[PDB]
Amino acid sequence: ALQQLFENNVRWAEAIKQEDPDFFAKLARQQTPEYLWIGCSDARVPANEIVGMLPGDLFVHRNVANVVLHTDLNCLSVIQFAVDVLKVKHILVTGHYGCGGVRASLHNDQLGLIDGWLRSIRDLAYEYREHLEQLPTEEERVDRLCELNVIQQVANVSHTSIVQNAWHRGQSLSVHGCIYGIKDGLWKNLNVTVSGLDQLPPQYRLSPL
Ligand SMILES: [Zn+2]
Repeated sequence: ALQQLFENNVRWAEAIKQEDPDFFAKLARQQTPEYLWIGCSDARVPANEIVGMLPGDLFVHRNVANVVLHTDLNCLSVIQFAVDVLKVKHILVTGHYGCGGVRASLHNDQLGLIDGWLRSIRDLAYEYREHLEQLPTEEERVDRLCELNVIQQVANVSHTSIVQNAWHRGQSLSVHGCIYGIKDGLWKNLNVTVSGLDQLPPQYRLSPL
């Protein structure tokens, strides 16, 4: 039944209105998050809770294994809305350890549609086959690939014309790579932050319009 969810909602809404009766009314007027979160759909990685944000703070995209593709208008439209319309200052690319999407990309079972979605991670596993091979346990290979994935996705976001054109017009915008431990609740910085055009390889730089 959906009863408990409806009941949780009515209790939550009422609790907030008791502490601040204008809470939702004020929020509903203007959307002004400083952050966009790009993360995995995994139920164990809820964005707001992990970084203690409130409704209104965090624009969110979640997909399988937090993949960013330059032909995917789903993720790209979230980025473009965030960057062009909301003018978020930060894009938080957050992958996590023990990601099943990353895991699936390391094995050879077919999962259907998802197989094509995860292609780019599978590409990552192949380019780093040497590195990954020198790690003993599958858990280690998976977790390293989770990190490699995040670092790659940070690159992918920063290479978009969406993000470059924000920089061209002097908009302040940083793309961060973080990784969440589902084993310990800790959200960790991979320290791969990109905040300007000068940090991009020449081959990915696009001229202003
Ligand atoms: Zn995941």
